[PDB]
Amino acid sequence: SGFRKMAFPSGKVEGCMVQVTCGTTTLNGLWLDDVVYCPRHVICTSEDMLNPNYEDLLIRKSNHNFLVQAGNVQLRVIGHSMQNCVLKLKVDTANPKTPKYKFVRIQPGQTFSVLACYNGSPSGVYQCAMRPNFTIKGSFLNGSCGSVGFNIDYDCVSFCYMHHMELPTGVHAGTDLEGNFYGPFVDRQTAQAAGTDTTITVNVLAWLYAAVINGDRWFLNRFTTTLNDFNLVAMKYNYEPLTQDHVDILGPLSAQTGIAVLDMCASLKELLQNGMNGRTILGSALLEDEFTPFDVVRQCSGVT
Amino acid sequence: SGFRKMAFPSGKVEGCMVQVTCGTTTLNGLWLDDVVYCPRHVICTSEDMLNPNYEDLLIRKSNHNFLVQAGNVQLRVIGHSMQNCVLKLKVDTANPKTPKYKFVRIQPGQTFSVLACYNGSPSGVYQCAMRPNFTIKGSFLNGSCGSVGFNIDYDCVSFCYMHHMELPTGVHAGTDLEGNFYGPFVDRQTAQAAGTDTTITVNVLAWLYAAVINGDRWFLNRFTTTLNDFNLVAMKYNYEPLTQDHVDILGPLSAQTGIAVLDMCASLKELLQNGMNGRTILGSALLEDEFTPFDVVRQCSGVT
Ligand SMILES: O=C(Nc1cccnc1)N(CCN1CCOCC1)c1cccc(Cl)c1
Ligand SMILES: O=C(Nc1cccnc1)N(CCN1CCOCC1)c1cccc(Cl)c1
Repeated sequence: SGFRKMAFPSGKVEGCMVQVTCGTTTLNGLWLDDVVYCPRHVICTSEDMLNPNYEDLLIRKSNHNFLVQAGNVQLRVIGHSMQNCVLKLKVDTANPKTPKYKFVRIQPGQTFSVLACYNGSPSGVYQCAMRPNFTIKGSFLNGSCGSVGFNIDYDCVSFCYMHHMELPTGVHAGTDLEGNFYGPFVDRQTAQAAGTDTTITVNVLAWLYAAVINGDRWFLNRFTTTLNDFNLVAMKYNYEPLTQDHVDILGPLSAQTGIAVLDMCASLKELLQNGMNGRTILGSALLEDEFTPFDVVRQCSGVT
Repeated sequence: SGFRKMAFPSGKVEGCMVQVTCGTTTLNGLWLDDVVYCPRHVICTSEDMLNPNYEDLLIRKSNHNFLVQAGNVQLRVIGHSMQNCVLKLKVDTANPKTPKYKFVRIQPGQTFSVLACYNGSPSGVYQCAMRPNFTIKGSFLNGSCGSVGFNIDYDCVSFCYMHHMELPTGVHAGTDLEGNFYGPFVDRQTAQAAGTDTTITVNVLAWLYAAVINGDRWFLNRFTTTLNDFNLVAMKYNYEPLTQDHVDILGPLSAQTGIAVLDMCASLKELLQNGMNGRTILGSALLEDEFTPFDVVRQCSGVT
């Protein structure tokens, strides 16, 4: 019992973190096999960020200009290339701690753990979600760029995020491990405003199922609704529309609890319309949307 | 920017987790040097939990009855002893992944990370606080016993908690690594009700300072208060009394923000008396108390 915002164990990713320095700029890199992945803005100074021509800036850099340090030992850079917004630094030594891994591009609404790092050293681990506006609400300071987001399936780490930027509104933007930004963001110090941060409806429902499994049941009501009726309410409250694909993914949670998905939608509809009335659900006074249906089943069943 | 419930990187602790089985009972153990630490109730069956005489149950156990497996390899048990509510299993091999470590007994209000495990395998990591009633609000299922709580200071892991029990109310109880329970709990399947779960005032203030550092400032008011006046309000709302020791510990946060501790107390007093009025602070609709002043400085400065 109990339900917590749980991150994956970070050990497998900690063994991959390195420090990358180019000139006066230092950030984090991810060392997998004989390649170190890092944000391409490591080649810039704060002044270059205004309107950088990365191809032109990169022409002035050689392998020996990229200083890669794993722990306290220096890695030898034997090649460098730019792929989208990341640099790939080929080193002469395969990371002996390279776990089984994949690079995945996640969809909005999906969750992942972040290992925040500074100077190639881990500071902490927390759970995030890719927002519907393609930002993440993280905890990152200057020097945290290159910190990664990931999921783990038994022994395989699926890397999904690399931190690049903080928007003037305090939310974060980054790329997948192929260097493509999530959303419309560009690696430039320019006016980039995020779109509507809508609530991830399917995740809120999964969290309401987690609440019922853990004894928090006050919000269950005598009502039901339809997808179309529920969606009229969801639009009004800036919630993502619920689809039959979302209902299907909630199937195992519905089966475990005996609460039909549309009945849970009617509970959610009343919570949106009436509020919490000073009450809490799983220690929260707001509807939590950064737990996927898979996260709920995983935590509630004890998957290792 | 951004402020998250952040756990320590768990790698150093993941290298210590082992599976301990005695008869039909399997739980987690912590392997440090040549000793495996685990809850003494590994020697019981669910039926024995009603009123166990651990010294008597232990007489029927020999070294070969404790099955210790680290990953997929078996450890040889060459000694066993009981210290309070934990068993210490001496093995013939020192854990090669033993980090620098200490065993500490924490005070209520202090926070720590938990590496939830099942069958000696890590499932996830989350941040907890030792509540003022000596329970923790964790996320633990059957099989999670022996999972540990810890803090890290650069390269030294300070272990502070070992999970033993879930109370009928869904909150958790456990011991320090010397096997002494936090609070009045006993390792028995008996009526054990937790006391008042009061709010950790000094932590709420530290979190309000984190909110100001991150731009959430709507709650700052034109008022001040005194320790005695603030404490009259804190008693009414089941908050822990604030002492001059708490004010002193908030000194660095007060200096960084220029907001006097007693002025922040007056903001907190108005928040307690008036509520949030449907507003949020650092993405929360309630006053968060599981961040210490040290956690705030650490996260806000990027300590690795
Ligand atoms: O957002 C950033 N950093 C940051 C700070 C807080 C939290 N998360 C990230 N930067 C700063 C990068 N510069 C490069 C030159 O040396 C100095 C650092 C940034 C600014 C604009 C576009 C991009 Cl892609 C990145
Ligand atoms: O609380 C417990 N487990 C648990 C479950 C969910 C979350 N956290 C912990 N147990 C069960 C232990 N028994 C021992 C025999 O084999 C079967 C398991 C327990 C019950 C009473 C006193 C103590 Cl110390 C422990």
